[PDB]
Amino acid sequence: EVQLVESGGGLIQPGGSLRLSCAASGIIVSSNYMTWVRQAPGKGLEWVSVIYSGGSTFYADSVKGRFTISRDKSKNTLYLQMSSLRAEDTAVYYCARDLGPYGMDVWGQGTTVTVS
Amino acid sequence: VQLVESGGGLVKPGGSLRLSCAASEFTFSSYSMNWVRQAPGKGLEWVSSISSSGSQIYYADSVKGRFTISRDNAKKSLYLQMNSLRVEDTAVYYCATNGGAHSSTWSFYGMDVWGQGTTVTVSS
Amino acid sequence: VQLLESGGGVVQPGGSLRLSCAASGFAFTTYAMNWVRQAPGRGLEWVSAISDGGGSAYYADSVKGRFTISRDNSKNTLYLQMNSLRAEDTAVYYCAKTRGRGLYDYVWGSKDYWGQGTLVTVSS
Amino acid sequence: DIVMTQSPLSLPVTPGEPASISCRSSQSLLHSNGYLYLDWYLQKPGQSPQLLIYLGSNRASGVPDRFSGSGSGTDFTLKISRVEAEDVGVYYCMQALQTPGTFGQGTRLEIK
Amino acid sequence: IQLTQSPSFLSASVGDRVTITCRASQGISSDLAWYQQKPGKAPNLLIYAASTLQSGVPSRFSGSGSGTDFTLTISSLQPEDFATYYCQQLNSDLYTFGQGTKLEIK
Amino acid sequence: YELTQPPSVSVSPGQTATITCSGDKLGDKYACWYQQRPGQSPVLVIYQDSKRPSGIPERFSGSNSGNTATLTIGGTQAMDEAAYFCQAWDSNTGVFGGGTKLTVL
Amino acid sequence: TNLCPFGEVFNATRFASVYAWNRKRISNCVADYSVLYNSASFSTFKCYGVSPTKLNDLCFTNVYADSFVIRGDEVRQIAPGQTGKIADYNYKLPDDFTGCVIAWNSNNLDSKVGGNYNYLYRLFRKSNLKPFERDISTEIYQAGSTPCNGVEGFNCYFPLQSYGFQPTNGVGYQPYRVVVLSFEATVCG
Amino acid sequence: QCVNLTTRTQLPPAYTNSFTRGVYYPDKVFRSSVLHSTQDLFLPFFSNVTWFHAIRFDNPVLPFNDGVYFASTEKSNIIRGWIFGTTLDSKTQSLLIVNNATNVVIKVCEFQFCNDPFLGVYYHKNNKSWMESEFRVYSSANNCTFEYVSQPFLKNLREFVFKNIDGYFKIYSKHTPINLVRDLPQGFSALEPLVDLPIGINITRFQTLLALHRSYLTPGDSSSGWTAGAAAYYVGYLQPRTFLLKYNENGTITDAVD
Repeated sequence: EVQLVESGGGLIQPGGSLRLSCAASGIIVSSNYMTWVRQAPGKGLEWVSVIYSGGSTFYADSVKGRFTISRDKSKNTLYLQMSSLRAEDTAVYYCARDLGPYGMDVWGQGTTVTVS
Repeated sequence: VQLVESGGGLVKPGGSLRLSCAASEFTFSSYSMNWVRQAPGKGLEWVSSISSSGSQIYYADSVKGRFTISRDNAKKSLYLQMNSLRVEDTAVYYCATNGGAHSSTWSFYGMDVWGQGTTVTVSS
Repeated sequence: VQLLESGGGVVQPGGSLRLSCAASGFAFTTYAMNWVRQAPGRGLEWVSAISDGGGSAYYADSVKGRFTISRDNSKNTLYLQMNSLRAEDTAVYYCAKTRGRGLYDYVWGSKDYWGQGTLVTVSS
Repeated sequence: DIVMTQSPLSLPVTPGEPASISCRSSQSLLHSNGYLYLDWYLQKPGQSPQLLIYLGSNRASGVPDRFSGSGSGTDFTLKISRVEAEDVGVYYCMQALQTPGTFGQGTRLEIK
Repeated sequence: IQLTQSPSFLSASVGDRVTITCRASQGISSDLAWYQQKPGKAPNLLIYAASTLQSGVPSRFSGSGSGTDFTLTISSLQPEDFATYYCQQLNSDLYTFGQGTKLEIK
Repeated sequence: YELTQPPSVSVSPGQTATITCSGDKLGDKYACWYQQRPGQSPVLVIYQDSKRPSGIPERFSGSNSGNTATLTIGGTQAMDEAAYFCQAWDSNTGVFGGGTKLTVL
Repeated sequence: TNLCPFGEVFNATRFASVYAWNRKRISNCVADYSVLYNSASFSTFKCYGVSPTKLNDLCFTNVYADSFVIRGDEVRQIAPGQTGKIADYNYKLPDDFTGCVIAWNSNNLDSKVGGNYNYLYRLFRKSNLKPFERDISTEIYQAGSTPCNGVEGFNCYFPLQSYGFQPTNGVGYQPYRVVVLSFEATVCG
Repeated sequence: QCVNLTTRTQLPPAYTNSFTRGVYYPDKVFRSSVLHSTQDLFLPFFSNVTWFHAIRFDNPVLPFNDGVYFASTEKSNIIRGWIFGTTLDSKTQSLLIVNNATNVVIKVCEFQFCNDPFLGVYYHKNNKSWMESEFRVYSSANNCTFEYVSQPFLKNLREFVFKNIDGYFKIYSKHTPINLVRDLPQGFSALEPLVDLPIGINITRFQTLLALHRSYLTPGDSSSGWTAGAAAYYVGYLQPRTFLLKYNENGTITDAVD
């Protein structure tokens, strides 16, 4: 019923760019706190970006000035525009949905982004 | 004006009903409105009343907390929301115009225009 | 979520009591609260319900007029004042918060959390 | 008032088996907005009532997977998919549609 | 707020009662959430508001605490219940996760 | 607040009727009077204790004094058979009498 | 003749919630701004119009005193051009703001042992508020495709959330009473 | 509310003669016995000032050109106020001045004034000296900023000079017991200031607020028996002119020349 599907990751050279997708069925993207969370190989989770329902966005200090989060209201999709990818961006990204006092209840399966 | 009630019909006790009273002309804005009911074999019984501006609402103690009177002078109509209906609520419901604009003036007039009532039956 | 009830004990037929429900661990300014009693070995019966900030208060017909319900939102306390107590009010009384806060999540509707109950014993 | 009649009043069940309870309503409890305004409460022996099911089929929080409700209009059914040694106690249906809130008489559940 | 979980590595037998604690540097008063992540899978929310079970999670998971100390209690360990468990500061703007306890079925 | 009316009054056609209404200090308030024919909507006939609306014949005369409000129908005709309701306000709450029937023999 | 009511706002025993923030219009009186700027009890006193020491020598057409309670971590958002849950969905300062905001820690008053759940912020909204827009509506927020039908449930959330103020809280999560004076010539010193 | 009374009455306006009238103190400067020449807005001597009498009382919206002179004969309290404003409708703030019997209320709201605004008057029989006033002036009145309360402004001739200069609404008044038969008297009187309200609104039109009795009631008319007593009020217009205001020893303006 309620699902987030992510796609668009792959191998990419340092400094290059890449865009990630998050196709939401059931959940309206344009009405939710939609986040991006990454997890490096063998390491813990790390919040990356969040876009509010009203249009505000916020970024982790390890990510500011490189990544940009955006949504397409027509296709009910979420984007994370990555740029100038260093070697520390080699992580598996999940697009979650955040509810505030309620946790991040729904999650995507994950896209693995490699740097080489 | 000429008043025409509608919305009264059969309903089981505990149910809800919404009557309507549409005024013929737009002089309805100058009138305080009153709802009056008549049990099928009894005398007239005052239910509620609202003022020309709608800022002054009074109900009968036997309907306080259940009935809600309102109006919209743009649609020249008067409403009665009738919740938590009891069997003693069966009656013919009349809508009447006072003539005074505010409650301080209601006592100076009589209910001069009476729309032909609408029959409300409340039976299991 | 905690609902601790005060009051309750032994009174005289025709006397008056006061029941207090102290709410903590949840909003209580955005919820509607219920009172449900249970006579010894007879089962649950609803008594009263009040809306988010007062105003809308509903009573069971067997207590309509004798019992008044009220809440103090700054104290997060739900009250029930018993008047002219009969011998048919001997029961354990529970305060209960409504499960939902939407429109058509009725103030008398689903009760999510209940208290542990305080016994009221009309006797002599 | 909406009279709610339960059946059966006693329900001796060996634990591990499935169990069913029924509630007949004298009114139609359908569509204040599209739902069935009927709740199911369990009262354990010497405890306070706890909500089990609301709006006909929606499970309350903390309620195990075996408690499923069903039924539309006037016939409603609770189904404990597998009875455990801790579900004993009385079960009450309730109409949450009109301001006098009537419960049932209470199906007392026990162990064979 | 620097969230610290302990222990980092753990081992217990099936049926054992497991208590996991996440410690808050200053005090957040309920704003913790507990996630479970299988190896190679997506995180699963378990307990939001530091005590309330998310729907669909078995009733053998209990959360406790308020302020500085919070606890994730598995009232009966299970052979499928091995994963990494994370605490998160809810209603915060850094979305502070913990390092994560890798619970292991002995 | 309460208003007390006699259940019935009967007068021969051509005579004069007198429909009375009693209440606790009813003479300190204004009393309206309504005429309701069998199965019809009521018609105001006396307001402010003496004044008639336009179109109401001058034989409908009323007065109020003390605890009694009276309505007088001089030259009663066969068209007058109807119930009559005393009416008053009490703390902005309307009050109707019991309803006095009038049978014109 | 007498001072404008700057004791009714800064000394009330009971403030509002940020979603239903108070607003008092102040007009046709004389304002003693020296009771504020020299009080030594305010955590924040940031002015965006004219200087605070030079405040009671300017006359204004009208004055508003918006007052509410928020976390100490969110006083950052009571300023022009700020963003966040408070700024987007609870209280929006116009970027041409003339006036200033006054916030002071009130953990001794607004925090209760075991939580103080009487203060609420709006968490769910479709769009940001306009400058000085108020929003006290509590309809269910449709976070999914399915209509809510006025039943709080999955993907249908009550929009207000409660600050659980607790005296053990960190200084960023403790309650902060906030007064936001706006100026726009009937009032001056 | 808003019962409309202007059925068809369309008489052409009549003019009386404001002989030497509406000479207010155009200043707050005390002057000894000196002939000071002032150049302000004034009602010119021997001008045609329009007369409104019960005939009842068309009572129309009148232009507020630069400031008006208002006089009333009004042996009974039937003139009750004025509704100065631009559009006399929503979306534009208007000014309302009403005095009851012991108090005057001034308000600057976005009033939704009736087409025939007036006050109903009723005397309860329990206490005859009651004058229970009912408002039929506006239907909606909300979102407003100014509200001033003082003692009431008001054959007992009364004179007023309203003017709207640089954001201030200035009222000059002078109340006089009069014996002359019908029109304005001849004796020179100098109006003196009442109030200076920082209203700050644009005023282009104004209308007077009357007090009508209900003489009878037809069942549905609402416009049945609104009798308008017996009074007369005169509206003059102030023009910028040069006077020569002779001041007394005490500073009262005993005389003037145009």
